[PDB]
Amino acid sequence: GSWAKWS
Amino acid sequence: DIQMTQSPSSLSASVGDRVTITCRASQSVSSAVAWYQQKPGKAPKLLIYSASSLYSGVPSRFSGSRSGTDFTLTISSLQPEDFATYYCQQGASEPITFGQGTKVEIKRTVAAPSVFIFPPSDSQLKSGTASVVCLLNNFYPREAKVQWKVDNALQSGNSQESVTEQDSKDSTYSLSSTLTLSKADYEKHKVYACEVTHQGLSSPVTKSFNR
Amino acid sequence: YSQTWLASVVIIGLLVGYINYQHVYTLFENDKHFSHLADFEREMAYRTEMGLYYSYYKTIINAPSFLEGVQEITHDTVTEHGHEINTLNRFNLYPEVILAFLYRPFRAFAKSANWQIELCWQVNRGELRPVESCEGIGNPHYFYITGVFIVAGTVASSIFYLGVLVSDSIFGGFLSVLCFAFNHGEATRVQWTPPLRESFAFPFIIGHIAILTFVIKYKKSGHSMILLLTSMAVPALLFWQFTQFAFFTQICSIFLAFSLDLIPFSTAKTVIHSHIISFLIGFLLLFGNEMMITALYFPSILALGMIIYISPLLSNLKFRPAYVLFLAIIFASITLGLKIGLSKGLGIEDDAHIFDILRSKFTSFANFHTRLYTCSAEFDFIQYSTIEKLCGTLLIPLALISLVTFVFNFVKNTNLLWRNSEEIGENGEILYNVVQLCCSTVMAFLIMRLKLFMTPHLCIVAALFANSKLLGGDRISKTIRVSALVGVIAILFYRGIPNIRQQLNVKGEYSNPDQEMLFDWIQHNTKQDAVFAGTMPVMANVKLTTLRPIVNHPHYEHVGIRERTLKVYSMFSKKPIAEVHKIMKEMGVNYFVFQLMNCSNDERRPECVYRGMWDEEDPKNSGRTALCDLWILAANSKDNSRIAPFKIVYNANRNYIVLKIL
Amino acid sequence: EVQLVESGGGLVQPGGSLRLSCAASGFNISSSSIHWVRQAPGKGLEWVASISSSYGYTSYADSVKGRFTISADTSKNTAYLQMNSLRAEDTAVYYCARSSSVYWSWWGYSAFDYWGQGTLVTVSSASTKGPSVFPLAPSSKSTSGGTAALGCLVKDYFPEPVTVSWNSGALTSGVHTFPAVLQSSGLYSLSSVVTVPSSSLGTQTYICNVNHKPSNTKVDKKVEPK
Amino acid sequence: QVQLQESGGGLVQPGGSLRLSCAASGRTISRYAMSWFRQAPGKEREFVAVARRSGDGAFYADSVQGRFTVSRDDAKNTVYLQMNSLKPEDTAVYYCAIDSDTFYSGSYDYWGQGTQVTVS
Repeated sequence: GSWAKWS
Repeated sequence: DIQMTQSPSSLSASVGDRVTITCRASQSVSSAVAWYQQKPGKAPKLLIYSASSLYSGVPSRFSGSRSGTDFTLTISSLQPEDFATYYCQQGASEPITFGQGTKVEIKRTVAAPSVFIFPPSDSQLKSGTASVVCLLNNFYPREAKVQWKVDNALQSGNSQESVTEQDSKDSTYSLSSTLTLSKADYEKHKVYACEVTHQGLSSPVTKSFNR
Repeated sequence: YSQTWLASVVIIGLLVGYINYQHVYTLFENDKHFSHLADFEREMAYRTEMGLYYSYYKTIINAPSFLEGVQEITHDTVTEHGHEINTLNRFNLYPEVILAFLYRPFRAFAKSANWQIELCWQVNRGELRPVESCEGIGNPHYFYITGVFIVAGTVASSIFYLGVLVSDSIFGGFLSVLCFAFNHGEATRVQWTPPLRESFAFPFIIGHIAILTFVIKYKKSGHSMILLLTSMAVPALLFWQFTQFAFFTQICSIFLAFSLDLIPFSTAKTVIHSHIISFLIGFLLLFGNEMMITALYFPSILALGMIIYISPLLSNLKFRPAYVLFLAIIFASITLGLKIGLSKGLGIEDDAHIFDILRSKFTSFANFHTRLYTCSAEFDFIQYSTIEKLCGTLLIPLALISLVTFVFNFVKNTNLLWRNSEEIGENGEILYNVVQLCCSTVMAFLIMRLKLFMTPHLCIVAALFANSKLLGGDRISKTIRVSALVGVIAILFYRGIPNIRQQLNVKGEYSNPDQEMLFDWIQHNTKQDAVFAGTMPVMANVKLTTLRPIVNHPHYEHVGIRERTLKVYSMFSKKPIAEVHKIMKEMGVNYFVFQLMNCSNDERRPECVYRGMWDEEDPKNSGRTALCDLWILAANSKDNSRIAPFKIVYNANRNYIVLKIL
Repeated sequence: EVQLVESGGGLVQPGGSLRLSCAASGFNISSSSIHWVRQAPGKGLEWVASISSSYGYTSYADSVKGRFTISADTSKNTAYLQMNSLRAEDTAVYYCARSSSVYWSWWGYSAFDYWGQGTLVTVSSASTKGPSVFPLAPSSKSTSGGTAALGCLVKDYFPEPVTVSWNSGALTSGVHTFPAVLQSSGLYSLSSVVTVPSSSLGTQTYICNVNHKPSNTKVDKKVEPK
Repeated sequence: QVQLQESGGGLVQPGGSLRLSCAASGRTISRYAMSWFRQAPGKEREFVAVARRSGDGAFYADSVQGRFTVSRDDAKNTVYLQMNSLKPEDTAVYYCAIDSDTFYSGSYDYWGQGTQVTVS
């Protein structure tokens, strides 16, 4: 993942 | 849902006099108000549009003025031709509402009414009902109160009242009152009377007779 | 009663804010296990963009003085090796500056008085070396997290106040807060990602919306209202540059209300003046950042200002469709001409990543960068499972019923075709909130992660059920209205308690042992000024801990990062190996770090792996030997003879691989 | 020149359907809006409905919304107005006026400049039949010697138009004719009285002629003193 | 429950001018109308003039057209009637009459005493 994810 | 209210419902003025008719709007119609003139039995015609612009064709004596949500139509010099009914209209909403309608009259000397009785004819005893007439002529203005009494009895809802338009000879008015009774009501109290009250006299004129 | 109601409203707002703060703290402690983590392991817990933000806070708090820390972050030469950049306005690092400026004196004053704000204990992890875990407000991580969560706790209070404002009753606020709490997971992610920019900026955006609704509802004006609106707009603009776009959608909402004769002239002037002042202050505080200009927010400000100031010249117009159409054409023409006339006309930078992502979803525009954006699922279309979750709690049905009721009342109460330029039509705040909800819903449906905006506005619009005027007035009595309103709350509790129970019974995983070994090897076998390149998520943690200079980073909005990223990611292309070695030499990199799972075929979603991404960006080199095959072969056979210029220096358990550029 | 003509008025029974037309000479349709204005006897002008045929807009007054229908065509340059379920107070004269189109309202409708002549329509529950003429003689105890008046009363006639001819037009002094008065039953009555001069009412048996075109009743009625 | 009074009097001179005044007490006259009446020997109970509410037109008898001028003051509730070119046939009593009906039917009930004007 390039960027943070909503989890 | 918008109300076009005219305060001077009846206006009486002489020929050549300056006349002004006002028009009040409940909402804030900006310049969507128009003035119309309608002759008796004819169709209305455009006089003033946008409260300040004069229609091409009407004489330039007519003027329209605006102040806030109040409008006025004025005639500097009254003449025989501009004797008709005047209407105020708004055009800023889909429900187009007209004014109440003002009537212009001819100011003149008061006339003492000529008042007359007319009992039912000899053919009224076979037609199923009887009719009696109290009729006055040559009165000014229309403000006449005709009263029917039998041994001091009031009446409401049965009288037939008619009043005509201005005379073409002396510019006066005629009014008639009709009272209709049935067979059973024909043979009651013998005395029959009517009273007429007009501004031309200080006391009412009373006619009493026996059927 | 006139004073007991207001005090109770304020007290309940504060209480729900505190409850939200406690809830997000509990969720964060459950997910990340910070209570028993070492300081460097918490840095590891901060992943790809969270680590890049926290590193500057750590830099300032460890500098000899606050001013020298600010001077070091505003003349940064280690984030993008090769030139010097100003990261304070590039990355919107004002929250870090404020938090460090507050943290340094706090520890300085606590140390003088010997106050024990921090307590440390040894934690024995297992086969790995035991580490020290320090817990308390004196720990920098806990100070930062407490600041973030204190700011984020006010979202519940703002939602309560908005629910009360659009319904004139406490029942509306209760409905809004209950809808927010039962849909907390779909509304925000601050519990799992504290250092993100939206965690700082969204509370101020929703507070600005609340103040604007209050101003519109009571037709306020004056300098005090301008100050109140600016004190929310400026902090929201200094944080999260995306705020600008959000304030665009607000303006488009306000216009649509103003064109319907629901907003008086003086309050419209106050609103537009507050927006102008806030934009000027933010532009000056962001060091004249050109990207703030030629956005959608400044041309919209100018267009709405001109629309408002020419309004009295059109007071004679009576046909409402003509008035609305004329105003809309003027607004759109001005905003489009100003945006195109400064970006394409004069080349004043601009950040067109939103437009490019939206173009790739409707047209066949592919691109390398949009492919990076739209293969991660937080920039793709919203999922049907989210809609199912929102309908299951009866949030969407309530919002739809409220919106239908409002539309019916508005149609029955407003003359559609004829306007009177001197009567205010009432209920302007409700219409503004409804149009804002529509804009947010479109945004969230097009791009997931914009739900942050949609869900709280759904909660706000759901509070319209408690408005007495909208739903019968006195035809529904008062005993019946209260009876039905507690029934709705009772039904909501029946379908919201399982959601919060599930959200509280989720425990995360916190092992990540490979990256710790990689960082240990980096700290011991490389010198302090070695330059590292690789995938952006790895680079942000390599910068955060081990403090090595880096070439590329995950912050992707600005300009001059796309070229660096496209040159760095050529190690996954089919270019000749000598060419990529020359590229690395030209950038000046010493080591390249990547993962063996970055070079794995997928065949479920092709062209979202780097193998398939490079075929569109580099068609001519298709049919050559992929560089990923060479990396895998070298990592397996353990002898790096076929990759002659390069050399594998780190390879442990075939997950992380570090190559040396000779 | 530009002018508006309307046709379709007359007599009808309440609760039925009527279907009239308004044509225009000069200007072509769809370039302007056209409205219908009603005038009841003794009442003012009331706007009824409006239509802009440029793109098909129709509007009605609230008091009559649900019964009236206007359809305007462009080939023959006219509009067609249809009524159903007439009430007892819908009788009036209708005028077909012209104003600016609604799509170009733009500071509001323009004032009605070219009006129609208007068609009069009445709703009645009574049948058509001739009048009954009755004498109307002065009393002997009222104004004896000087002023005197006599006449004829027509009753129970339908419809309204009946004219009174006096002694073959030999006398025109002191003539007074009232507007026709309708009692609640839906049938008409009227009187005609002339102030005869002195000298025993002119010692002449005066005559009355009634004229009712729908029945062609031209009977001659005597008048004699009491 | 209403009453009114007048002023003036004395022996007038032929061809002169006079300004009679009438005023009601205890009640307003804006809502009601007003009239001026004459009472003379041989022929009494004669109408002279009438005004409705404010001066939108004042009606006069055919024999007093233009010779009489009527002015009103609702603030003081006083009405002035000025006459010039006094003819010898003006020996009569003037009455300021108030009507209690808003229908303008002229149902006068109060007459008062009036003011006498005798010539020679």
